[PDB]
Amino acid sequence: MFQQLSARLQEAIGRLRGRGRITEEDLKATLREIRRALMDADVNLEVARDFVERVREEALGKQVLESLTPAEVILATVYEALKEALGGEARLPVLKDRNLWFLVGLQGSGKTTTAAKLALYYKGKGRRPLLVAADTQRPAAREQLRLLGEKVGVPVLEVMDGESPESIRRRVEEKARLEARDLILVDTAGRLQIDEPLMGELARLKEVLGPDEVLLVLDAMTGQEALSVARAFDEKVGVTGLVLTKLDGDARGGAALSARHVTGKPIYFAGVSEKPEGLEPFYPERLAGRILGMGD
Ligand SMILES: [Cl-]
Ligand SMILES: [Cl-]
Ligand SMILES: [Mn+2]
Repeated sequence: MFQQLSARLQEAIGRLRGRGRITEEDLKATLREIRRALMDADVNLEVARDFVERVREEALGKQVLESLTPAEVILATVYEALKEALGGEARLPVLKDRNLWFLVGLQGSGKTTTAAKLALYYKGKGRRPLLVAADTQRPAAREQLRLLGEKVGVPVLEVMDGESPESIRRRVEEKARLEARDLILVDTAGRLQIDEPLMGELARLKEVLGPDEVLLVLDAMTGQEALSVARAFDEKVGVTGLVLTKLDGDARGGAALSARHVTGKPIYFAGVSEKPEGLEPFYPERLAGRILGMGD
């Protein structure tokens, strides 16, 4: 993702090289070019205007009009604004002695494989995770998680067809006690579309299990729809953080750049490949650098 935006931002910066000091009108032209690059990447007008305004303020504060290398000043201020847009500092869910987290999202989001990859990540960090396959309607969805848990070496409790939330809670508590589990990852039902009956189920399960995090998994390649999905889950269930999958796919890029501003939720993890280790903690500064051609 973000190949076109990357090329357009780098080109806007590059057009400032080899010209000496620039004028106020030159600076305004570059700012318009940056806003256009963002909007072509499907960033909305409000988000893009705010971004450019931050670039303008910071560049003026760094003396851009007096610099012999204004391209470098713009590079630095775009880098900071991108790093800010994407979340600022890297963030992860808080671990306490015991933890129960939901994963929520649509079928095509990579939610179930994300649950397994998260479990593997945390097992490698010394946690003792339990996966819970919580689709009370679809046995195949539960079996998919069983098999992935087997592959990553993490136990899986599967709910029963039509099992009540209270029964799920009892069985999860029992297994977690017998197996000394300290991180419970509940993979909730995935559907192709949002559904009143489904949202009512997720909200009820949340009341009964009391998760401390609700992680919404979104396929980043779905564009502005991902922010609409995020709004629906946050309104009907309540979300604490995001996981963006398929960030390596061919797509424009603005969900990720538009998420802090629009949703107020941190992006915790990024899916950057299909390998079992392809899910990594999200680092806003490293994505910002890579968009601008810096680093790896
Ligand atoms: Cl479906
Ligand atoms: Cl999605
Ligand atoms: Mn209720």
